Amino acid sequence: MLTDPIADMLTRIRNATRVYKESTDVPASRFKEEILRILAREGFIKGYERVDVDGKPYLRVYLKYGPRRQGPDPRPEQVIHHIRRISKPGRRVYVGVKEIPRVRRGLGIAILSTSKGVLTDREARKLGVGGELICEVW
Amino acid sequence: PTINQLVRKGREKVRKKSKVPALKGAPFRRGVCTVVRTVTPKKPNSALRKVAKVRLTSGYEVTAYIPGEGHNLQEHSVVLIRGGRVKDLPGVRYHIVRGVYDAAGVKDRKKSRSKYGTKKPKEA
RNA sequence: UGUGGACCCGCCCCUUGGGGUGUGUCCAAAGGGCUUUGCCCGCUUCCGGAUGGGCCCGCGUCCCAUCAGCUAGUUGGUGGGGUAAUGGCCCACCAAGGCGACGACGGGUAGCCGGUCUGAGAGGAUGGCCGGCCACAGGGGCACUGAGACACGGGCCCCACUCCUACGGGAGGCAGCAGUUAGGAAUCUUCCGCAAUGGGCGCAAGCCUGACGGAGCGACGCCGCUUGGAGGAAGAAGCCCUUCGGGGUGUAAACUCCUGAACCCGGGACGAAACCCCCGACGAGGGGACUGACGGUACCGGGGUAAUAGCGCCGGCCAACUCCGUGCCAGCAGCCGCGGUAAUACGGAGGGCGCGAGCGUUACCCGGAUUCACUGGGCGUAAAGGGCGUGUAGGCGGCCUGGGGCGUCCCAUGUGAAAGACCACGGCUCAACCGUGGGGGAGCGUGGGAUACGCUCAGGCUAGACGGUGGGAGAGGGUGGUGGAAUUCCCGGAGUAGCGGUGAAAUGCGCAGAUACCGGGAGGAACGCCGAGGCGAAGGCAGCCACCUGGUCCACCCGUGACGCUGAGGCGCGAAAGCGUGGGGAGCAAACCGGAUUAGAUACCCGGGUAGUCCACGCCCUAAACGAUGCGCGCUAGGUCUCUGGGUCUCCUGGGGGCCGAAGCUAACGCGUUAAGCGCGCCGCCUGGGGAGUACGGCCGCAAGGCUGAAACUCAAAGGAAUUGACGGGGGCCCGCACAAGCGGUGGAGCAUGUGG
RNA sequence: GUGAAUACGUUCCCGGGCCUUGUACACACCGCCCGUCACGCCAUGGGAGCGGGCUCUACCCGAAGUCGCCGGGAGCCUACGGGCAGGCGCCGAGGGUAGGGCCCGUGACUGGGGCGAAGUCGUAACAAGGUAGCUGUACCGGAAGGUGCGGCUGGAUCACCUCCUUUC
RNA sequence: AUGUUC
Ligand SMILES: [Mg+2]
Ligand SMILES: [Mg+2]
Ligand SMILES: [Mg+2]
Ligand SMILES: [Mg+2]
Ligand SMILES: [Mg+2]
Ligand SMILES: [Mg+2]
Ligand SMILES: [Mg+2]
Ligand SMILES: [Mg+2]
Ligand SMILES: [Mg+2]
Ligand SMILES: [Mg+2]
Ligand SMILES: [Mg+2]
Ligand SMILES: [Mg+2]
Ligand SMILES: [Mg+2]
Ligand SMILES: [Mg+2]
Ligand SMILES: [Mg+2]
Ligand SMILES: [Mg+2]
Ligand SMILES: [Mg+2]
Ligand SMILES: [Mg+2]
Ligand SMILES: [Mg+2]
Ligand SMILES: [Mg+2]
Ligand SMILES: [Mg+2]
Ligand SMILES: [Mg+2]
Ligand SMILES: [Mg+2]
Ligand SMILES: [Mg+2]
Ligand SMILES: [Mg+2]
Ligand SMILES: [Mg+2]
Ligand SMILES: [Mg+2]
Ligand SMILES: [Mg+2]
Repeated sequence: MLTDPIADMLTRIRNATRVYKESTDVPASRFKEEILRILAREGFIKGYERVDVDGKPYLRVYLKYGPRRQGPDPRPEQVIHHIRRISKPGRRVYVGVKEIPRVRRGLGIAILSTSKGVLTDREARKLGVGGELICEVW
Repeated sequence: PTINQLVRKGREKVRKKSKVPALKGAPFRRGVCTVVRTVTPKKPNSALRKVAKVRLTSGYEVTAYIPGEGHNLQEHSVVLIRGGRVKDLPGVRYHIVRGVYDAAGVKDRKKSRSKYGTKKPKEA
């Protein structure tokens, strides 16, 4: 019945990106969208749109890749090189503002749920708030 | 393990084994030679190796290597035991400290003199 | 006397026994000194302060579950007792509770913390010194006195031990400072002084203070300093190597200058200004006097001598190599391993490297060890998936809206003592050490705030899950029956000389007529073809028929509305063998008897043969119980064969079973929409090999045995996968006088000759 | 000089080549290796028992001390309602006796275990290891082991099957 | 058919 729908969403992204899919579908939640809002805003995904497979709400996510490459193996570089759930139903992870992580030394982003919404590490730090470490991306 | 398993049973902290009941965890131990005798090493090596069975203050009788070319240990010689085994004599977990109690130094020794309990020779 | 206070009761307020108030009762006291109608010290009661405490509560606080049940003042109540005070603290009475897998109880270990050591951190280890808390004072109980003690140098008793004794009795408690003795690898002066700071008593003078301040001893530790500095040869001697020219020690020395640790001379501290005395008032404020253990020390000035250096290592890790001696000896050794006559690994020399008043060793802790893995590991074959279901606790929980604000985050604030750590500036000539100031710091309390996520309550949805209707395939299970083939045996017939059996034989069966053939019958076991796939959670399930019965798939999209996943324990199922009571017994067949084979043959081959194999009931509970792969869910190319549903059916769509493969994973082999990929949940399990699935204990079992499951000791590996070989009483293909086909010899005889002896 | 025989064939013997296969060999099958038995050393389990430590249960005796009742036909004080002595009792350190639990030590002897350069017997395993192996179980045998039943492939040379796959 | 060892 899906233990962790967020994890499942991140995993749908990683699985799709590793086979260079144009887009992928994920059963919809408001929370899922708010995560995607950010992925988009930070440029890991082209963006998303609500849709309706067989009478039911999904979020179709539009994946983004690098240029095709030279040499044996011309597969594009990933924009999303790495996307990893931190907090999870079996071990929830919470961090206040002063111990938010710096992910891949600035070139990455962490994402968290806060009392002011879903923010990145930079948003949160500048807002002065902590929250649940949903996941990290780079 | 899942984190819940780790909560429930946790991880077993290592725990580890003395090579050396010089009881107490003393660094040394007084004993008396019970028997002084020679023994033969384990397969690869061949020698007439010098060991003393030693009855200890620590309550334990154990064997102990007598390092150095030549020695002066006999049946009631008092001895300082040291710890350190010998990859070659099975069940010899200890050395005798030359230069102490009844263990003489090693005569003519000139190089590694402070092991082997040998006084700095006179350069007359 | 009663300012006041205590107590019962009533009243008001307050809200656990807090504050007030009324009447009743009940409760105080101590004097001493002076320069004396005034001062100083004391005495009594009450109120408030400050300081120090007691008791209580939340949370945190090691190892064993081979410790799983614990508990009688035990849990609670009522009324007492007790105390400063709550309280089963203690006691009567009543009730029957209380605690425990969120680990009670028990056993083992341990004082706890600030800190400390290690570590990148998270962690790990530790808790000596200094600070804080606790406990103890020869062992055990006990109270007294008191503001306080159940009292370290107070008391009682018991016990242990010692001492004096005139034998009547007495005395004692260093875990205070020193010291002795014993134990030990090992740890100091029976030091100086109260000058300082602090403490007790006193109006004060002052007394006391092994607290303390100092000195001493110990390289035990850290910091600092010295053993010279500058010059000085293409380079003495000695000693080592040598290719007999040299090369090395080495600018090292000798030698010239220079400086001047120690020494000796002179001077000489800070730390000490108070208390006290006088003016003032015995206040503030001003003035005076005493006082130094350390110490004739630190330090300053003046003279002034070239003045201790050692320890470890030089095979690799690891920085640093030659000669001799030695010859698996002597010896080295942390691991790999060195040593067998040219050893950079033994011992010595020279030479070198590394540290240096030290250098090594042993012990122990952290590191390295992502080798208990939170950070940060794993289980197909390396150690590791539980034999499989069912399911309890527990863990985890789809989509939407609202309320709450416990988690969570934010802000403020309190707390987080000092010392230590960290930053800055300062004091000792530096540093160590020390001062002063500064920033931190999780935790936790309080107030305020946020609501994304987690939780919770409320409502909602239908994608998960269950259900209805309709269809289906199936060795899924159970009970009853009954069908043919075959084997055996019995009764017959017919027929006659062997059958059987092996590599070959024999045992055995057979003239009391076997074998082969036919008829009659019995009885047991298993179901040929179909037949490869199918069913089941696993084990496992195969003739046909009937009854009973479980799982499962599909379709309609009809009902419920998250009802879900997993699952420590528990319950049930669990091949074969095996066990118990019965039955049954054809074939087979452990053991066993015979025959062979063999060096032996307690085996393999042959002839027999008992349990057993079969059935009922009851046990046992294991396994290569295997896919050596836990369950559930989602996600990530396809191709092809196949089982079984559905389909405006040349293909689509679901559920299973196979093979090949995308991406990806994997040590590799391999796996790959039936994952070993990508992820979330939950369970189980691993932590080198042997010892050992052993011992001990405990549980289960009628027994066999099962489950749970160590350590000593031992080894430096055990091991997975793949690679190159080599090998095979493995395969294919192929060769040579290899065999085979031939012809002639050797082995016998004499002798020649080489050899063993 | 004189001067033959014979070769079907490659199954077998000795040696060898190429591919393949299994391997626990690699000093490479003149390899490895298993168990009894024999010897030595080490550490252990069991063992008639013996000896401690701790602990629990019941019963008996019970010091000090607080506390409670009495203090009378009873002494001493008095501040005579009282106090003190004195007496009884509870609890009680400990001690005694009996039986359990746990832990330690030790024990004639004894089971197996590990280690011991070249012990005896056979040859179980590794190559179809010469009877594929392994496995739970059961019986038997100096010893490995054998044999029964069932399982596993971590075996099978074949074969022919079906699948995959590559045809061209 | 069997057929050990170094
Ligand atoms: Mg040496
Ligand atoms: Mg009360
Ligand atoms: Mg009191
Ligand atoms: Mg202790
Ligand atoms: Mg580390
Ligand atoms: Mg004492
Ligand atoms: Mg004393
Ligand atoms: Mg001594
Ligand atoms: Mg670690
Ligand atoms: Mg590992
Ligand atoms: Mg294995
Ligand atoms: Mg394994
Ligand atoms: Mg399984
Ligand atoms: Mg539940
Ligand atoms: Mg609801
Ligand atoms: Mg519906
Ligand atoms: Mg069974
Ligand atoms: Mg059976
Ligand atoms: Mg039976
Ligand atoms: Mg039997
Ligand atoms: Mg037979
Ligand atoms: Mg297993
Ligand atoms: Mg595949
Ligand atoms: Mg047992
Ligand atoms: Mg021939
Ligand atoms: Mg002849
Ligand atoms: Mg071959
Ligand atoms: Mg047999």
